[PDB]
Order: sequence, then structure tokens, then C-alpha cells
Amino acid sequence: STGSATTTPIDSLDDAYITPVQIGTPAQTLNLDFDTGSSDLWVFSSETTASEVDGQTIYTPSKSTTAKLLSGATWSISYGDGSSSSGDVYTDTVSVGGLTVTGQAVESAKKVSSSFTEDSTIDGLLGLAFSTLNTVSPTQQKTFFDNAKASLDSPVFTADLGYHAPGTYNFGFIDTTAYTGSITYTAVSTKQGFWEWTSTGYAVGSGTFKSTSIDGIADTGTTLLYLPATVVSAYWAQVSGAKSSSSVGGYVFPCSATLPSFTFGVGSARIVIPGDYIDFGPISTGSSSCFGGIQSSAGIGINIFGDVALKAAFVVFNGATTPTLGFASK
Repeated sequence: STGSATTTPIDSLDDAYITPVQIGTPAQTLNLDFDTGSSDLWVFSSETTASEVDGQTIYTPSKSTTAKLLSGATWSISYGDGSSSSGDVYTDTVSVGGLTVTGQAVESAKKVSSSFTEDSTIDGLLGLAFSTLNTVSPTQQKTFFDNAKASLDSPVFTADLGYHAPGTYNFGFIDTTAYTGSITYTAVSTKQGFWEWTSTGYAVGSGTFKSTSIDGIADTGTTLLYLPATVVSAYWAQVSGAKSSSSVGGYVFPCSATLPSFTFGVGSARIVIPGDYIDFGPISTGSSSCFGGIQSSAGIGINIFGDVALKAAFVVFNGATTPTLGFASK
């Protein structure tokens, strides 16, 4: 089997991407944030505290003839941005782009933090990291990809995120029309539950490439590119007037600037992020200070190749017995 679904930016900045997902019988379609940095499929639901729902579409398990309470199971998750959610668990039929999993754990939110409530465009998350990170207790549950893997033509999914435009998540096949050149594959460590890999270095603009190992995670659920402070300082030093602002929470730059590109290494290959992809617009409406798309990871504990980086590439998440990641230009 295969599946193919379009993923769409939630706003004009590409702050996140939503992909329609069919849950239950008859289908209830929710728009979920596919997140290769986490491993829970959770949804706004008929059980979510009413004051914490503001415009989202909810899953109502009582209206699904295939929903079954997973008795005793609870879940609770906290994300790197400080947001969180928790609740109970149903199993139900879940389909993405024509690919169907029966008995998928659908984690029904009883509580969500304010940032979820305040984002009316995201009806939940669909985790695509390794199932060892799944938070369901006392019986850990498998991700959608893990449940589908055996049925797929090839044990892979691909992320093809657009810049200010829709893109595609494919399951079970590699669309050879979706990228240019060849795909360069690189080793993955699953020891932290992430799609964790080592970039071979970077360049700023037309500058010379610096060979240096940068361990980080391919995370479709993180908006920006978070890298060591040395790398980020070297980037922003090429932008007149750019500075790190503790009050804003990162590097800002004059909105009048033209930003240089940023290149990262994948083995001997190179992925170029155009300068425009690094512009996240005014810090507040009408400001001439703009927020940068490359930020320091110093406070996180891990480097994160988020959407800023991934949308410059066609990315293969290879879930073979030994997982690997592939990157191609497009």
C-alpha cells in the first residue's frame, strides 16, 4: 500500500503545516500537524475542556462505530516550546492520503495548553518519530507509520514541505519526480527516539563551506532551524544590523535586509536554504525588526533541523530495520 496527502502552511509565515487525516467511521476529517519530532497522535475531541477549544475541529469517538476506549490508558506530553496536552485513548481507524490503519491509538485530549487553544488551525498532532517516545501509559502505543509499515510497498515516508506553498507527505514510496539530482542518505541514531543524524557542515551565503559535524534531529514539528551558537553567530554576522535580543528571544534583523542563503551538508552533498526562507517577518505588527529563522540551540540541548531547513529539501524518512535519512535538492 501507499498514501499521499497534501500538507498546507497554516499561515503566511509557514509557522507549521497541516495535513488532513480521516479518523473513525464515518470519517471525521481533522487537520493534524505531522511531527517527526514526537510520537503521539492526539486530537482535540468531544472530551476537551470546553474553554480550551476555540475553533478547532474535534473528534467525537461516540459518533464513530469503530472507536473503542483503550481501557485504563492515559497520555500526557510536553513539547520543546513549553506547550502540553493530556487525556485518554481510543483505538480507531485512521487514514492518511488513502493509506488506512485499523486499531490506531487516537489520543483524545482532555486538556491542552494555551498555545494549542490559541491556534484554531491545528486540530492535533500526528507523531512520526520512533514509537519509543510515545507517552501512552501503562501500555505504550505505536505511531501511525509504525502500524502501517508492514503493509507499505517500501518502509518509508517522505516530507516535501513547501515555501509559502503546499507540499506533500507520501507513505510507502519515493516520488522520483519530486526532487532533482540524487538522494543522499545518511546514518540515523534512534537512541533518543528521534530522526537524529549528523550534518557534515555549513556555509553562509557564497562563503566557503566549513566542514564540521553537527548532530541534530529532522523535526517537521519545529518551525525554525536551531544550530550551535557559533554557527548562528557566523550567519547573522553577515546581515547588517542583526543582533540577538534577549527581550525578543532570539536573533532579529532589520526588515529592510536581504538575507544570505545558508547551506548545510548531507555527506558530500549540500542543501541550500534561500535567504528568503530565513525571514519570519516583523516581531510585532508594524515593526521594522524582523525575526530570524536560524536561531541558537544553546538553550535546547539538541540541534533541530526544523521546517526552515527541511522545506529546502525532499526528505526521506527510511524506516528500514536500520533507519536512515535521505536528502535531495528540489
